[PDB]
Amino acid sequence: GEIVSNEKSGVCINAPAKTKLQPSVFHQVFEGSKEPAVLNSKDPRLKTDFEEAIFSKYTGNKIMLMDEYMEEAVDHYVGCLEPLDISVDPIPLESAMYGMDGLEALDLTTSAGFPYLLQGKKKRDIFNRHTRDTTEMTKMLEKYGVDLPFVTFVKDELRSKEKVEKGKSRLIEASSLNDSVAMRVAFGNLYATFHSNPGTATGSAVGCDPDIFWSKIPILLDGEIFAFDYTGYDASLSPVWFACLKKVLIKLGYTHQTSFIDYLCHSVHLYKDRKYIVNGGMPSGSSGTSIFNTMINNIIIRTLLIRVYKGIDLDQFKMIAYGDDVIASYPHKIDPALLAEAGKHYGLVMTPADKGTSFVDTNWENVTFLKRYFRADDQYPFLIHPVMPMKEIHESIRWTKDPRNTQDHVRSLCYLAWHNGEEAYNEFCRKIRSVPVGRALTLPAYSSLRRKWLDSF
Ligand SMILES: Nc1nc2c(ncn2[C@@H]2O[C@H](COP(=O)(O)OP(=O)(O)OP(=O)(O)O)[C@@H](O)[C@H]2O)c(=O)[nH]1
Repeated sequence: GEIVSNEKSGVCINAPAKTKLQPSVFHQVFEGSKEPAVLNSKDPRLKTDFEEAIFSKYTGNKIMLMDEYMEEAVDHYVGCLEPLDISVDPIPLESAMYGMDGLEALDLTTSAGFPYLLQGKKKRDIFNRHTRDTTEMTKMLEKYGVDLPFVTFVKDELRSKEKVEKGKSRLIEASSLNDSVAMRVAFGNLYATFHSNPGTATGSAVGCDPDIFWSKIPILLDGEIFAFDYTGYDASLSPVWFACLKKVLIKLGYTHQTSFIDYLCHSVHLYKDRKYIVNGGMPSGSSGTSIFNTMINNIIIRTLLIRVYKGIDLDQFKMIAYGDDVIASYPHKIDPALLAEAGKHYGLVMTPADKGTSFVDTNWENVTFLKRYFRADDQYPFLIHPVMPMKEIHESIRWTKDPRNTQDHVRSLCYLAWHNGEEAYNEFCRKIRSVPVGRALTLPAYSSLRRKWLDSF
């Protein structure tokens, strides 16, 4: 990803200077070091230029036409997807807006994007989940069209003290409501297929249920495990990776809808009173960002494997990925340090899994996926617990954007926490009930959460 242009947009995007994250009632109870991310360049916590930091993710492009490894990697991934029988047909407008089998309704809580945010117009002024009306969206598609700019927001989230000082805040590139809906029309059936088929054919975990799907993961990835980290994955994508993705879509039957992939690769963005064009890089908050980044990751690993290892047999290779996060398997040991050496040739920055200093071996006890660990059950060791560290749950419970939502928040964290055991769950359930706001909530018991968990298999 490279910013090839920066011009005067003609409009102004005014984002708020103050974060919505306020310390919660549990700010003192539990310990934590994360603070709200830097949103403006005048934040006293800064220790370097804000706009230099947030845009430095664009490290440049490796301009190249698809090499032979990419072509073979593309074919193999197409071969894995062939039995899924993906329909390139478009889904009706009502389903793209309000949902169908395997596709949740479009999220109404986020920005409608350009130009609606400049008109005091929100998604609920066009969308109406109760009536499921489409006439307003049809008129809006007719009036403002497609291939509209993205709106760059600083992501208002918790970050480490280190990333607060270095200004490493993340960005949301919010698609126009027109382009999200139109893209969901073009690729909706593919989204549904992926969401309903997490595994090693899709190589995807998007739309999965960790409670259910964690047990299938070690069965699918039944060989020598390896994993690694990406630094700035989305923005590091060169256009050639978008070309591979296009060739995958073409082999599945897509024709005119590959234009949406061009729309993500060569993208227009609005930030403040600026209008900048990025050559390459995946936008953060486009519809289908997760899946297309997941499909591109399938192409990347395969490409690197063929390039590094001489007589690799991709039909013995298996992987599951969610955006940049990937867990992979091969019968013989694969060293990610050698793969990273090849990924730098393509502009990819691959580093040891989970911020480690060294490249050490990956096993079913240290490996994580979607921040969660793998721990088998004691009574049913064939059932694998997805274990979110209590650390992440403490960092999260300590802040809130809406103290009215404390109940939903805490119980959401209870669905994640009880996988750490009876000891951790009740310690965390006891510390919550240690303040007046706590015991007023409804906290499920360890035995009850377990009851529904095992009833699902
Ligand atoms: N910018 C952005 N990235 C997102 C978002 N959601 C998921 N991501 C992914 O998360 C990655 C950003 O992770 P960071 O917190 O910046 O960490 P990092 O890029 O791996 O950098 P290091 O942690 O130092 O290695 C991006 O590469 C995206 O692929 C989002 O809303 N905005």
